[PDB]
Amino acid sequence: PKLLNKFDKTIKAELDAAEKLRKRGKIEEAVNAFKELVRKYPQSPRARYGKAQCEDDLAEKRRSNEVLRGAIETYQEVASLPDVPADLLKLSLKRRSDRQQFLGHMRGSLLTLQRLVQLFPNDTSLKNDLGVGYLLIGDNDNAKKVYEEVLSVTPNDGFAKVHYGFILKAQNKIAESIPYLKEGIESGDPGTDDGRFYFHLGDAMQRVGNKEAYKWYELGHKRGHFASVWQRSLYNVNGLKAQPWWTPKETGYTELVKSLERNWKLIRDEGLAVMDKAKGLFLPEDENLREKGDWSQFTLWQQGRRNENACKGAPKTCTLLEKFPETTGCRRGQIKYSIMHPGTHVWPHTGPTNCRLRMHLGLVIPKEGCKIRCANETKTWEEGKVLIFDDSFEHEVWQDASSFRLIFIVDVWHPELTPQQRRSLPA
Ligand SMILES: O=C(O)CCC(=O)C(=O)O
Repeated sequence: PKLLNKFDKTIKAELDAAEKLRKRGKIEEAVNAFKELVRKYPQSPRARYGKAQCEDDLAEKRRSNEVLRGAIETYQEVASLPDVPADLLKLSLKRRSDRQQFLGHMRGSLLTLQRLVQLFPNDTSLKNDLGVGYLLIGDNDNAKKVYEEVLSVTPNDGFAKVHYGFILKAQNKIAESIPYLKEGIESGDPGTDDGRFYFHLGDAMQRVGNKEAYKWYELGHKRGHFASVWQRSLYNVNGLKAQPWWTPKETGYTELVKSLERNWKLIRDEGLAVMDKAKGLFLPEDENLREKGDWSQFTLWQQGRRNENACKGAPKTCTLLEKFPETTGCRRGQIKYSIMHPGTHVWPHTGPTNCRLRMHLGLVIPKEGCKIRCANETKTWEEGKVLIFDDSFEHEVWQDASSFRLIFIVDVWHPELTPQQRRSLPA
């Protein structure tokens, strides 16, 4: 790196020393070092970069946002100093942009990336990063405009390609997006080996019915992005038994299964009564996972918090679940009624965590046409009986019956999580 300017050049013995007290883990000595040099050598750009770098790490150690803000201003100050090395300038502002992104000053970071591109119009790597600035604030139109400029000069930049495909996919151009995602990943370009882009590729493919997408999930696994080709949840705890379908006995939560099966008509009636007397408390489910049809849910507990307004509506049922904190205390689950109507298709998808099991109590199940697949096994519900699967495995759902299907969904902690784990995990 061209990081010693003439202005700064002639202090290297002193400059280098500050670098040693930092590199030795004595940033406190090191921070205070450079500061004097700012006093002593005020215009040195390298004297001001190091300052920022000291307090940047000083912020890492103290884990302090406020301190880090200090460093962000100081990285900037480098850029004001006159007669600065280009290599050094780039370094300080790139880091500023990133530390700003870290703290969530997304538009502030975008503003810095805008500068960096004015100052290095032939650095396509910075144009790439600018595109990310735009995505991070929601301006996909300008992000699209950026990757098109890159790709017009750099036809084969895979970073630009995978982001370009993301963007297309996000504008509902699913099929156009797939070759971009494939080519950008295949390039192995830096930044393309990202779990996010296998996810969107395989999704897109699944949504255009191309079978080749499991190949890509399987690769994401062998790259470490997915627990397996089927188990693709993000927030995971290692060493939890991973199987798609479970039985009551296998989970140990047999008392819960029994309360549910045995009082099932009561659970049904209180949901059926909400459909009648307050249809509005069923909200539509994920429009993103709903290919077509009518699919709605009525939540009682979300992430171990009882919706108090909802237990007024189905009171005995809430009373029943109070006896079972493996579910009501599942900070990584919900407890909800779910109604699917004819002509509904739920795209393949997985849940966010392997730290819960999903139980489904059948309440109103048409005698034909409702099925659910989890990994390679497809099954159907029975009124009054309970299914259990690990919704961190890809699952998919169809409603091709002639009347409505109502179920009751009940998340439990994954049975192998210990008490201290259940207490400590964030939701
Ligand atoms: O309501 C349903 O049948 C869909 C369930 C589902 O996709 C899920 O439980 O994660």
